[PDB]
Amino acid sequence: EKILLNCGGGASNLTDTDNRIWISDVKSKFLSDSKTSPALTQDPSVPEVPYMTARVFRSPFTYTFPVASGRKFVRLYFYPNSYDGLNATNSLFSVSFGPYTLLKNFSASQTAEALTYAFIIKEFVVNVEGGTLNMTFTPESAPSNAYAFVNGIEVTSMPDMYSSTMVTIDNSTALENVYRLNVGGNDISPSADTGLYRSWYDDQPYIFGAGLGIPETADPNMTIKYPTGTPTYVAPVDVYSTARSMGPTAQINLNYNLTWIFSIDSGFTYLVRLHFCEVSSNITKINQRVFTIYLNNQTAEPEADVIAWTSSNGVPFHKDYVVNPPEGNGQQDLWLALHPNPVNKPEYYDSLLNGVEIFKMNTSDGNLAGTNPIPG
Repeated sequence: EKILLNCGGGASNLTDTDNRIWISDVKSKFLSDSKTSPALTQDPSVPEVPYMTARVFRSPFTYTFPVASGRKFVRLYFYPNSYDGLNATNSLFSVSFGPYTLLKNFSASQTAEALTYAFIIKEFVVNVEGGTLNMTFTPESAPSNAYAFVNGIEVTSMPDMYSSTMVTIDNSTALENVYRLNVGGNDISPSADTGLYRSWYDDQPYIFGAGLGIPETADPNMTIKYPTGTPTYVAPVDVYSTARSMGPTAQINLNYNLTWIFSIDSGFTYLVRLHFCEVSSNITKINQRVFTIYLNNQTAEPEADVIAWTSSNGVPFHKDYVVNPPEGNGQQDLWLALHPNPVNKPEYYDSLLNGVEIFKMNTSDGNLAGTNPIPG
């Protein structure tokens, strides 16, 4: 159950580099006057679908989607560029879904340059109470000729997966997914996900130190055995089948932290889901691999031990933590770090992580919009 809307598309269907079919919005029943435009310049790193066309808004504009009630992935696709004669500099706008502000004075141009991406996918988890999802694009008034645009819109059905421990999430809290990592493994494209069209990304660009540890992969004879009550779609087999650990030398592992850093917007509470699965055949018992998990240099799990959590090799497991980052304005770094805990003299001195998902949670105002990041 999904809608892949290629805003400003041509008449005929186009498939992207992941074998997904996108439909044009040009005469669709989702429009509620805007202009259509190819992007002026091309980037070889940017797919053609849906990024080489946009719909351009010089005044407020609402898409309406007939949907079943329930929770939704809403994913918005932006390739900053010149559209309809207007340079990417002049694009500043807001996006509202009912009570929630998803974007506010959003600059795709400045956000892309800060993060060194050529294009932007914004992912939101929202609950639609009724039979329609309305999303309103509103150019800022502040620059006199400011405009809004969008390259594509995706709406996907989902179970209630990410709901309810600081270092309640429910029907009324919207999320923005800011990160999703397959730790120790490869990228997973949306169509290789478990039916939720989530992108998982290799974790290596986020490792802080020179301490990259080592990748580990499940043996081919090992099955990933989700327990009854943990849905198999919580994360793909390839997330749990791969992991990063610290290395084979105990003395080295005692002297560094396996560390990942994530740029986040200040002023929000963050949900961090950590995924685990003991992938080494050499590890089957309690007190063989025991480690401490630090979030933002604070103890979050004193003695994580995946066999004590899962009872057995090759069993997928996850745990959620909420982080309240320090008082701030702009962007700051969120620190995740693993370190062996030798106090109970485990057999090895090592740590383990298989995946991570990080979500911004909305403030009480219904806001999810942060500031635009500043380039280096």
